[PDB]
Amino acid sequence: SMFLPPPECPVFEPSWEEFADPFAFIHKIRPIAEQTGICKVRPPPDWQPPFACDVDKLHFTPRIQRLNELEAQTRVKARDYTLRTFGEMADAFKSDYFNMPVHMVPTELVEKEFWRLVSTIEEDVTVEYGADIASKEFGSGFPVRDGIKLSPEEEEYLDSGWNLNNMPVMEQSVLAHITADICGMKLPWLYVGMCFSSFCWHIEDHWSYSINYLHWGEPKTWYGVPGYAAEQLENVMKKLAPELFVSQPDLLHQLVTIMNPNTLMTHEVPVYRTNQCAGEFVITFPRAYHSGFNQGFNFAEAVNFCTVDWLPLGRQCVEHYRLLHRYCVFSHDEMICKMASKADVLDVVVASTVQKDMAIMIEDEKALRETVRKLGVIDSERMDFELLPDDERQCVKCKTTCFMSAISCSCKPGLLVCLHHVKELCSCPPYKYKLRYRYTLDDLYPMMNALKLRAESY
Ligand SMILES: O=c1[nH]cnc2c(-n3cc(CCN4CCC(c5cccc(Cl)c5)CC4)cn3)nccc12
Ligand SMILES: O=c1[nH]cnc2c(-n3cc(CCN4CCC(c5cccc(Cl)c5)CC4)cn3)nccc12
Ligand SMILES: [Mn+2]
Ligand SMILES: [Mn+2]
Ligand SMILES: [Mn+2]
Ligand SMILES: [Zn+2]
Ligand SMILES: [Zn+2]
Repeated sequence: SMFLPPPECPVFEPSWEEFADPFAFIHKIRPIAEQTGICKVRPPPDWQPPFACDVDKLHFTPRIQRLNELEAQTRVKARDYTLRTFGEMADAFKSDYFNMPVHMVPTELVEKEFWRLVSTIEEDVTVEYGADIASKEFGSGFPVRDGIKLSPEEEEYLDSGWNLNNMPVMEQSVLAHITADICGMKLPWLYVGMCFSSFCWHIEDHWSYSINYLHWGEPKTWYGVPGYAAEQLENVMKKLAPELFVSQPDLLHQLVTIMNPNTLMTHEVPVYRTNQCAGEFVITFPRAYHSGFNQGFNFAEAVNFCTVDWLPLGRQCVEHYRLLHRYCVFSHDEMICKMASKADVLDVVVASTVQKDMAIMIEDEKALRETVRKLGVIDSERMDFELLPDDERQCVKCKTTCFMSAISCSCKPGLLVCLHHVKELCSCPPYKYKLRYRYTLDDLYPMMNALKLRAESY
């Protein structure tokens, strides 16, 4: 067995003034951190949120994990455990595996042992992970307002930007304005780990950022790849594991896997590592691949978020989903138009950035409408796309969530195609088709002008 650890990722130690605004600090570290994919943030010494819970009243059913490299795994995904009974099982496993007290096992050893065990055929080691536990039922690790009584120690951490319940609903997040209950992007998720439990190589939905906090326990080991090397990583994984790249029926059937970072390093892909300890944050940047495993019994909380910097990458992602025939979590254009309709109450920096993305959207929509008119589609009718459930407004060909416009025919009731796939609906001549649209070009230009007036306000 031979493992050459990847170089360390950047570690930041902000002052109270720097820490005060999470969004201003993330923008400042961005030129360094986006070159490594992941980064670590150590909060000021005196920032210590209170973690308190009853281990007997907290229940969950965990996922069973087979530890095999390049073996296909489902992204979404056995008995019931309390936080106490899971902890007893987790501690007994680690101490019996090494024949040592749980806290005396070196981190370098657990790391090299993890990579040996995933590559050995004759080893059939299985573990359990309390993964993707919803904060709605289980409750957040951070303080939340309840009508229970909270203590002054919990009061100071209720309104903090670093309390992961607040981060998505702040005015600097663009996901905050989305009316639809997406669930898996504005709400925090909880992770109860044990030795060797792991997360496979992946990127976030819509190429969003992520922020992870380790509340307590043994460290979490991470591997990260910068956003610029994403397609380079994917090509390496297509040659060595082609079975993972096949077309899937929906979002629930996403195929992911465990792969040694030294294999990526050999193929000239940049990889960085970190050991995240209790009380530390890890931030993942847009389109940054990441994977990892737990050193022992621990408790973590995580959430996705989108800044103004992300907006052009978000549009590029939806275009990439269309080429791959992959489902969207939400409509990017619907989010843009929702913010434009609330221009008078938006943050000035936000209004300025939304205005620039909207200008691109309008020019692309104008070109697409001219092309479908030249194909012989003459009839048209306005349609309120936001009222339809998502599974009722997807392109038959590319599976994109339609908002701005779509094509329908009376011969196929309920079916739709996006303006890129007009020839994929039916065998009828295009004069039988109808163009369904949310807004005319005349409705769109004053919406963008409202954003300009708000952005020019000083
Ligand atoms: O398309 C590209 N876009 C951007 N960069 C490209 C690139 N290079 C990137 C670098 C930076 C390497 N450097 C290594 C150390 C690291 C660091 C670690 C830990 C702490 C700190 Cl403070 C910093 C910070 C990134 C050098 N070249 N090579 C090829 C292609 C691209
Ligand atoms: O320590 C880690 N442990 C585990 N995972 C990590 C991870 N990521 C995990 C995800 C997936 C998040 N998932 C999205 C879908 C959502 C859902 C909604 C509605 C129905 C269902 Cl069934 C599921 C449930 C949460 C993305 N990253 N990134 C980093 C670290 C870790
Ligand atoms: Mn094995
Ligand atoms: Mn992730
Ligand atoms: Mn468009
Ligand atoms: Zn389409
Ligand atoms: Zn038809």
